[PDB]
Amino acid sequence: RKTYTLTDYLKNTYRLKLYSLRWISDHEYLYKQENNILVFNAEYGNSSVFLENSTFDEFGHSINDYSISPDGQFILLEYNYVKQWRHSYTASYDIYDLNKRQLITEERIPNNTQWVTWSPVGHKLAYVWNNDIYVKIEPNLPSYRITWTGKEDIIYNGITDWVYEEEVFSAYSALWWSPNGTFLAYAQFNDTEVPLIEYSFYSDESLQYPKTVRVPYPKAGAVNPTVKFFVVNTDSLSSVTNATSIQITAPASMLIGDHYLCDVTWATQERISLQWLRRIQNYSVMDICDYDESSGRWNCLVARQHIEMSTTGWVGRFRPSEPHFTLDGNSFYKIISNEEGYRHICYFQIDKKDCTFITKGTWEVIGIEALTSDYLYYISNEYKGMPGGRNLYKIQLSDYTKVTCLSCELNPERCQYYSVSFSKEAKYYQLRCSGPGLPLYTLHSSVNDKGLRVLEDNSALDKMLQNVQMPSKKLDFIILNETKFWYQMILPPHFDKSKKYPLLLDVYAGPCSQKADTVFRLNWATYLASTENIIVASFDGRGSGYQGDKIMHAINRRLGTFEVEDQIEAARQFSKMGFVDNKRIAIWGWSYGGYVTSMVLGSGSGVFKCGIAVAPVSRWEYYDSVYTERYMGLPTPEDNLDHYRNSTVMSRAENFKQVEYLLIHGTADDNVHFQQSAQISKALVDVGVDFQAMWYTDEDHGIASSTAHQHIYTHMSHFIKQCFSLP
Amino acid sequence: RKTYTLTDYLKNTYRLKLYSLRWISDHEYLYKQENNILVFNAEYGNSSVFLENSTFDEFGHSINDYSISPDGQFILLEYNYVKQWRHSYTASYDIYDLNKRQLITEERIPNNTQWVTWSPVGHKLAYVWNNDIYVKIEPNLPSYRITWTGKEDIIYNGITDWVYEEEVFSAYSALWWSPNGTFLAYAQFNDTEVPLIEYSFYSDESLQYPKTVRVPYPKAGAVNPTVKFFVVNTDSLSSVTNATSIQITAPASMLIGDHYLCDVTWATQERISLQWLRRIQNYSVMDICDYDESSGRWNCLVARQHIEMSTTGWVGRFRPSEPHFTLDGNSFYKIISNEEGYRHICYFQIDKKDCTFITKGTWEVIGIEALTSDYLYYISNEYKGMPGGRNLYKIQLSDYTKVTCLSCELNPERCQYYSVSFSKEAKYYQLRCSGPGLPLYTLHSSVNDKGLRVLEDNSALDKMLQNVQMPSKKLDFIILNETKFWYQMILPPHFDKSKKYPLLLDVYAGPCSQKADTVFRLNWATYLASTENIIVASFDGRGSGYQGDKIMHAINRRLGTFEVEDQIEAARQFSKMGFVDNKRIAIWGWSYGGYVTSMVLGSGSGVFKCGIAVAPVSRWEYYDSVYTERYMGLPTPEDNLDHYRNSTVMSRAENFKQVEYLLIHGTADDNVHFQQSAQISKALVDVGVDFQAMWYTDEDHGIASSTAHQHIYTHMSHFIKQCFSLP
Ligand SMILES: *[C@@H]1O[C@H](CO)[C@@H](O[C@@H]2O[C@H](CO)[C@@H](O)[C@H](O)[C@H]2NC(C)=O)[C@H](O)[C@H]1NC(C)=O
Ligand SMILES: *[C@@H]1O[C@H](CO)[C@@H](O[C@@H]2O[C@H](CO)[C@@H](O)[C@H](O)[C@H]2NC(C)=O)[C@H](O)[C@H]1NC(C)=O
Ligand SMILES: Cc1ccc(-c2c(CN)c(CC(C)C)nc(C)c2C(=O)O)cc1
Ligand SMILES: Cc1ccc(-c2c(CN)c(CC(C)C)nc(C)c2C(=O)O)cc1
Ligand SMILES: *[C@@H]1O[C@H](CO)[C@@H](O)[C@H](O)[C@H]1NC(C)=O
Ligand SMILES: *[C@@H]1O[C@H](CO)[C@@H](O)[C@H](O)[C@H]1NC(C)=O
Ligand SMILES: *[C@@H]1O[C@H](CO)[C@@H](O)[C@H](O)[C@H]1NC(C)=O
Ligand SMILES: *[C@@H]1O[C@H](CO)[C@@H](O)[C@H](O)[C@H]1NC(C)=O
Repeated sequence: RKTYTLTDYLKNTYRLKLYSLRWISDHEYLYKQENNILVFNAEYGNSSVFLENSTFDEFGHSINDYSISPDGQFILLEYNYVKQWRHSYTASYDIYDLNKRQLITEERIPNNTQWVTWSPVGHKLAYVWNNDIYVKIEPNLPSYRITWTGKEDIIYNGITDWVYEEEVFSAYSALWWSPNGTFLAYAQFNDTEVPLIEYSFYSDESLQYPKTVRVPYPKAGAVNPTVKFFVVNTDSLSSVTNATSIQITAPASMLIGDHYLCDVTWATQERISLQWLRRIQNYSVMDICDYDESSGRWNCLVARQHIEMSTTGWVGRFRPSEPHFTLDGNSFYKIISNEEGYRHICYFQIDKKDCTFITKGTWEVIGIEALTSDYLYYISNEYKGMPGGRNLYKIQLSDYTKVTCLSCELNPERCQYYSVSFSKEAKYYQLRCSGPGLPLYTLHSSVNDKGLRVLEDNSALDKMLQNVQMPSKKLDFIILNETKFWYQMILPPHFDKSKKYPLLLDVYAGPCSQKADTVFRLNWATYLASTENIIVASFDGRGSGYQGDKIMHAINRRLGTFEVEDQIEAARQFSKMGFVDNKRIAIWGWSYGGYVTSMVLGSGSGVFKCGIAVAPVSRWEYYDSVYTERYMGLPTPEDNLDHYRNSTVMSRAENFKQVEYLLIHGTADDNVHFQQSAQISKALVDVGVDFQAMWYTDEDHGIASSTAHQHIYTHMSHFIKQCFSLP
Repeated sequence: RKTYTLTDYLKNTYRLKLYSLRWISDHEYLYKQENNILVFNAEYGNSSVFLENSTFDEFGHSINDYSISPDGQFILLEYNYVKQWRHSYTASYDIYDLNKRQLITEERIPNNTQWVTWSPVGHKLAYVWNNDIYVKIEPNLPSYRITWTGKEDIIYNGITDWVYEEEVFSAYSALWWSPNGTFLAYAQFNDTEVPLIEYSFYSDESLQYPKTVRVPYPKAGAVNPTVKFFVVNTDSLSSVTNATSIQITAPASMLIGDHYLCDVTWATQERISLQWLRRIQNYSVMDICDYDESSGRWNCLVARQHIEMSTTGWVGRFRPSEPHFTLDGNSFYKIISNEEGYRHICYFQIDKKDCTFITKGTWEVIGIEALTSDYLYYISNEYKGMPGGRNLYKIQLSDYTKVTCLSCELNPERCQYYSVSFSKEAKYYQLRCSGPGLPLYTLHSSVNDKGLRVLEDNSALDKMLQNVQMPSKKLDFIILNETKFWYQMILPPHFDKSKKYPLLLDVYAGPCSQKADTVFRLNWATYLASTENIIVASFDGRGSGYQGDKIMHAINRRLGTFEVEDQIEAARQFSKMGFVDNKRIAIWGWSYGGYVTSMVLGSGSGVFKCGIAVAPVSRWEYYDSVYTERYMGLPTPEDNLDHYRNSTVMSRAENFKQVEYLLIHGTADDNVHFQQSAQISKALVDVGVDFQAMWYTDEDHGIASSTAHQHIYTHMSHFIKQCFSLP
């Protein structure tokens, strides 16, 4: 009879089995068994082996990822993985012919390649190297040289810079092929005047002098990257003339000032859609641009432009959403907030100024997952009115009121969080279920939506978790000015409502965040509840997502206000329930959570004994322009400087005398710079408040190193245990 | 009923009075009584007015410092002080005609000036601005520019670079006037190929992007600054034809490569002495150079050369000793290591190389303080064979056996640590007594060694310390391996040795250090004994100074060995004394003391429960060449690399699992770089040992900001109380 220990969490004793497959046709997907990678047939299942691992063991180098070509002829191996930022990395690449049975040696892909992608059909390659774009019409051929202007830290061709990577595209890649892989669309970013963030990287103890890393990084109000857009034709590449890309200029109302490229989506072989966002991110335009054969140019007609804007806030959850065109390319679906401020699927005609909505209600559509000619498939939180649940729906295109829930009723107790993966023409789908019970992976046919087999139900984990004393998750709401607000609690085993438990408040609370859901987790909180008998709770107040614009846009231009006040009020609500020890309530968070934590601790509320802030923001002038300005506008006297000034944690320094505070930050944090914490510490020293700090040499925003990760949770555990007088 | 508290220490409740005087001649001096400046006399006794704050009230700026021309016709005012390194700073200056107290309005000295000085007689002015040397013959006349090669962070004319400032000269100036003010000697430094240490500077929270500070700084082994030495004739300075500076080169045996200028000392109006130290600091040379009148040149004869070398260690305490010259210039005295390790005064004939010792015995002369044609005055630790005492000895130059202690018998019980300040021809002298009693300042006639008067006796401070329960101070020795090793103890008031006290070991242990002496102090240790009833102890083990080369050279090429061992053995010996709590012994230290504390905590000896390291060295390769190499040699396969690698705190990480460790470091430490501590924390993370940490944003090696100084000492108090379970 024993608990889920810290060493359990940290060491990964109770492992969570996944089921990762890559569709490659309408009928088949690839998946790993004994490392020997196989292929399954969705119809019956004569799942014969595809690529035995007695192939690449004494190939010479460590395999990291691979990529099968669409036509199925060439596996693209990947080694020398060297991570950059959250998405970016560099690596070495070699190709392996299946039909010739061997690996290619001439016209090899350079070391230090920045990104690689196959065409969507066939086997063409496109790769970025040294900031320039290259294309290989055949793997064994010499590449064609698409761009000549790439320059380390200044001109990026076909890859994003820091801020486009982290904030706009969530990808290092910036190449998009057309469907039949004829045209290659790419973006080029210019960082010329984007000031640099500089910081030290101490490296191995063998490095005598520290290295100063320098990254183009626009802090709020700074000069932003500019952006241009190009399309080249890959079927007519010459070796005796430089291939000439065609520029598609942003629409007029974008060129009038600073703007971003926020979406690229091909609709047909000869039609592409670009979405642009103004720097003041409440106005955005979609351009449909058609290819003209008799000139070789692209034409975005004025009348095909669609405008999406917001008077209450910004546009989209984080950016405008992506269109989903019909086969013929004359219409699209995309999620937009309606008149009521709730996000729903709207159906657009290229020619018309106005769309008709095909979903509605006090819930939101999370995403469009597949569009056939008979049915639209989407994910929502409609079921049981739980904004923290996810389910698969299909809309009958011939009568959109006829909607079906595919996943709702499959396993009601076990499963209320779902995501889907469709076959190439959506004839089959894999259903992934992430809680409340053990995760569950299942396969299904689109014909009857009949369940075919269980892929992975984590019975392995179940069978050995039975004799661990597990905490229960409770998920509920409280009320506030006639509005529902949701929370979750990880409750210790044998929870007794007549005992006063100490309480940790797990906060993130950034705009569109959601901490109160039905996902099952084995994390630090599990340890605190299982081992230490600490109620760890999380709460979604104002600014939180997936419940409508009224709640989401409540912190518009006013960060460090309602989302902070609301965490404090949540605590008062939790004391008022009488199973909480008033004398032992704490708060912690990472990233935006670190900022809210810090603001709550400096609030003078008196509700919180102590807290921990990991890589927090300290004032918004220190964070990147694209995120920050979305919610804060510009930091100038003409826009929002006053509130930038009023929302710093530094200005609350004196009130840290009222709490025990632990501040942790990594030194190699490229994202929220160590600066932010340096300024916190300095302000606390200046008003004479005592507190604890911990820096993590060379660690980044996730402090993800194995040893660093273990060290930090061990440090926070000790701090909380001593904060709560735990033995 | 009350004790000396942490606030008493931080807010300076009980101040030590000083009698800081400066001699203007051989009869009179100055003193800051009130804050108005007064002239004083010792001749007939009287003392009149001279200056005040309202002489320079409507001035505007607050005066940081002043300086009278030797003749007393001019006063130089120092304001706009901006500190740089340990001695270097920049400032703005104004000159008054001290006769008329009116400012010299035109041809003013430039802002941002890096050093300024009067000639030894008359009123000549030499200053350095933008790394170039300037001379003002009459304060209202235009300057003459001496050098034209000054370039920031690259060529330094008349001022030191980082390492010459910290380690060689302990000064910013590299300018030296001749006794009558005709010649201005100076040094030029070239840091062209010297690598930069780089680190972030965060500044006020207004600074959106942190600043990167770049300092030329040779770590152990790196390329060093080169040097040149010049003299220029400040009388024949024209106005139409650039000044020509005569170069005195280093002797041959130095130019074989990599050497330093470590002493510059004039002998007459036309004779100057230079001392050069090979980069391997066990071989030094002295060159004596005569000005050739029918040439304008300086000639240094090979016969006149003398050589200071050491077969068992380096030469000097931290540098070759300075020479004091008899009036004719044909004779000089300088302290060197005698035949059997002890440091004593040697008498030199300029022409021949066989010197002869005027003192001997198992004690050391600390410094030669005054020279007349009659006697020679010096300070030493002979009295009662106490390494940690200082007294003033006078030796008869005609008969070396007839020596007299001028300070020994004055106040035996109160006063065992003297320093002296002579008048410009040694007819009068001040005695500073720094302990063991309350400091006492007394003026004497040297002509008959009669005590004239008590200047300051600290009877004010004596008065209030009777209302306070003050700690006692024990100074004694222990015999280890038939050798006397000295220690000091700060013992709680009402100390009773049938109790078991917790004991903090206060450590520095650096080469030639002394933490065991007769000096009275009011510091953190005073509070710990007085209030927290903690014994604070220090111990001078192998490597400490002022007890003979045997003891001091004991760790040559062997940092992190015997000085680490001996601190551990000190604790054992203290616990074996029977009034220490074995379960509660802590260790702490700053800078080199930080390094030792850490090595001791890493040693696995099990004696220490916990410890604090502040700005420690973590491995010797990171620290500056001049200091490190002297003790370690080069970190190369053919010299002493093995020991460099054997003596890092990183390698001892595993052993910190036995102790509570607090590691503190300022992020703007130009001296001991944050790196060193970043490598400590990373090592400890990587083996998985928990520890406390604290950075100080923008503090240097001193962590000397008012607020930070308060913050750190408060933080360290909490750590020690808690480690000791003090309530
Ligand atoms: C990247 O953008 C910069 C502007 O920030 C461009 O640099 C300018 O180039 C024009 C050429 O007409 C010059 O007149 C300017 O002097 C340049 N400005 C600066 C500040 O350098 C540059 O054209 C862009 N680079 C590319 C290849 O698109
Ligand atoms: C400082 O020293 C550097 C060498 O470390 C000197 O630089 C050289 O100067 C010569 C003569 O002008 C050049 O031809 C070399 O190419 C330079 N080498 C390097 C590495 O820069 C410099 O001249 C010195 N300055 C002074 C005033 O002494
Ligand atoms: C101050 C701060 C710092 C980081 C983030 C963040 C962002 C945005 N940079 C994004 C990209 C979004 C597109 C999801 N992801 C994550 C996981 C995080 C996060 O680690 O929380 C948000 C705020
Ligand atoms: C690792 C380290 C760091 C600094 C020092 C130091 C030195 C030498 N740089 C000197 C210059 C000497 C002439 C005394 N002074 C002092 C006060 C200190 C010190 O702060 O203790 C010695 C070792
Ligand atoms: C890449 O690196 C490997 C090993 O360093 C080398 O053999 C290969 O030729 C390189 N390829 C290219 C094209 O740079
Ligand atoms: C393509 O353009 C680059 C840069 O303008 C030029 O140097 C090169 O000659 C061109 N390539 C060929 C082979 O035509
Ligand atoms: C020093 O600088 C200030 C401010 O720029 C200026 O007004 C003053 O005249 C300067 N003084 C000298 C000595 O040049
Ligand atoms: C002195 O020499 C410098 C630098 O070599 C030169 O620029 C200048 O012309 C000379 N100055 C005068 C005042 O003659």
